[PDB]
Amino acid sequence: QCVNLTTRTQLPPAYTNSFTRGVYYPDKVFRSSVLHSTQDLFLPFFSNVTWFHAIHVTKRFDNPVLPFNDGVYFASTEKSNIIRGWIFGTTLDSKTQSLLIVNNATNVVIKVCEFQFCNDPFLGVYYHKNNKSWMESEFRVYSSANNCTFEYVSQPFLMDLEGKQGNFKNLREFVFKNIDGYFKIYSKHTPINLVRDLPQGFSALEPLVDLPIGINITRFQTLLALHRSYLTPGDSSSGWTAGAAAYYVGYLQPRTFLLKYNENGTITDAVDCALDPLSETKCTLKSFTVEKGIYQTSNFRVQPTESIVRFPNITNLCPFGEVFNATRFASVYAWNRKRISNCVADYSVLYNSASFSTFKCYGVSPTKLNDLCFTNVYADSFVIRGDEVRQIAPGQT
Amino acid sequence: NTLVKQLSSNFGAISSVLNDILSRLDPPEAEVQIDRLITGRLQSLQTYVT
Amino acid sequence: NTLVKQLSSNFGAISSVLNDILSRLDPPEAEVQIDRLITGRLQSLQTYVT
Amino acid sequence: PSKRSFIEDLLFNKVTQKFNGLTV
Amino acid sequence: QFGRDIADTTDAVRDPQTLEILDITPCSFGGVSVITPGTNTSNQVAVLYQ
Amino acid sequence: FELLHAPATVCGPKKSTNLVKNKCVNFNFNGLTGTGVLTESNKKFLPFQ
Ligand SMILES: *[C@@H]1O[C@H](CO)[C@@H](O)[C@H](O)[C@H]1NC(C)=O
Ligand SMILES: *[C@@H]1O[C@H](CO)[C@@H](O)[C@H](O)[C@H]1NC(C)=O
Ligand SMILES: *[C@@H]1O[C@H](CO)[C@@H](O)[C@H](O)[C@H]1NC(C)=O
Repeated sequence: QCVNLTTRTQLPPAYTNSFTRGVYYPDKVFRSSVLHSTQDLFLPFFSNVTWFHAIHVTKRFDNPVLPFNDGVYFASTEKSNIIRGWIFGTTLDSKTQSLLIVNNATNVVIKVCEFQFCNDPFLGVYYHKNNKSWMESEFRVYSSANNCTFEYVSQPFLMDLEGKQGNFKNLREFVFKNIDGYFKIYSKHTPINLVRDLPQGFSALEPLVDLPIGINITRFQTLLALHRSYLTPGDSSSGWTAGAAAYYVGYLQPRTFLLKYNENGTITDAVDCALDPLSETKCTLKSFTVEKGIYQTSNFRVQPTESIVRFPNITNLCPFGEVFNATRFASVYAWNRKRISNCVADYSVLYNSASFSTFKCYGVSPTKLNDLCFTNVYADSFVIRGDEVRQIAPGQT
Repeated sequence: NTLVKQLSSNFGAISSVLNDILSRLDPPEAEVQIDRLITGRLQSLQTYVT
Repeated sequence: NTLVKQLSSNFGAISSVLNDILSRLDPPEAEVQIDRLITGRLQSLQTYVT
Repeated sequence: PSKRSFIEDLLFNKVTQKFNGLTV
Repeated sequence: QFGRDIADTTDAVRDPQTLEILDITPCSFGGVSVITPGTNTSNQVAVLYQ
Repeated sequence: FELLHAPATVCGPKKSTNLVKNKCVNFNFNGLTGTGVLTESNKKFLPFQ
């Protein structure tokens, strides 16, 4: 099914601080009792992170499509399991293949398909109050897919859609990276009891699964359960209410970290090698403590702010047809010589027209030949047999 | 003075100034040429420290 | 500590360990791999001993 | 102006790259 | 058409449009250092550009 | 293909042996190779390591 949602309320965004969160084991090796560094994409600590929420108070579900940055951090403080999946892709309209993730009472599923997703998709999750049971009653998420190229399924093992609101008591953290045609998922659950904010202290995520996909992803969306009951009169696009759920997303960027492995090989602490001059000094010595003293670090430079180009005011174009498609050639024993001067060249108009069998170059790369400026430019030309073209190379005999 | 003059030595690379090579040649050919200057420059630097 | 950690630098070979060469490459091909590592490792002892 | 002694001030005058990363 | 400094480096250039001689000076470069009271005492630090 | 970065089930026709212990032996596992003594481990791993 598909529809457009109605009766929403929308509000300006909210923001919080990225306390230390975004760390994981970078690969399946094991190390312990050691300090080690890696250069990787990460969430910088104290990053400004956007806060999203949905509350009745109004019906503040607006759940907009968000841009998939080259990496995403996702976490939610959880209650009643309102997150049911995610959507990732570019066009989202079967003009490209796209990735879907779902967790429903039939199956837990990952699929890459020519999905024609809906313009404002959701699960029409509804309550059988007469038997106090919650279920999706409308699959209002995609109408169709023209083909599917990857499909995977897991059981509806614990698809509990019922609960009661309050302070969040759970925390599921996720990181999504697509690189080299592979989606890598890293995850952590943590039990919490916190007043509706990012936690304090530290923990690190583990790799879950690594799935090949050919597609490029530029936009993403969260797949969520709505609520419908006798309290929510309307149609299947107005007869709904907001819950109290919240979630946060942080966008990854290039980083260097130093990582502390305990005797058990768990990342008990980490240091951002770029946050601060003290932090950079810690990274410089490769130690978490530094004694009273003076130290030196990476040099200071000033970036080039503009670019300029100053060629002379040439106007003429060089001879070309009068060389490469001339009427006649010399016998090779008496090879011809020609001058080129006071003119502009272009090889690309040669490559796109002349069916040369060979176009070797030495000491220069031909792709760059348009980028340069030259002196003493001469052409030699002659005719030889097809076998004999072998001889025309430096140090031939 | 000797250490600064050593920048002009080509060590059998195509040119003394890297920007000449790194302009006029594409990566898979530059990366077997610039490789020589680095070895030549390091050894001149190593000698100075000793 | 420094002299040991130099064992893991690749010096431009395809991989850092002889086993990861000799298991992978024929002997005529290997010599322009192995001769890189001998050059790069030997210089580190000569520097340390000095 | 300098507290340097008369013989020292006689003594001094008998005696006599940044773009490349050299510094002092 | 060019000048060169005693460090073998192209210090100055003639503009092809104006034939006006221009002097180059590299982008500002700085030496950086950090001062600390010791980590087991305080974390406020001062930075020095040499 | 990738090479010893992680285990994958595309392995050559050779047959495995028994697992001899406490001897100086040549060993190889899925390509990784070495020589030494192999002993009961006292080190835990996370299940993916
Ligand atoms: C599947 O892919 C092919 C690609 O040519 C396309 O023609 C077709 O419409 C797609 N869907 C169906 C209906 O099989
Ligand atoms: C490491 O594991 C041992 C055994 O479970 C435990 O006693 C110890 O506290 C652990 N250390 C840390 C800091 O994880
Ligand atoms: C000869 O080559 C030049 C340059 O590519 C082209 O402009 C011209 O049309 C060619 N003439 C013939 C006879 O193909």
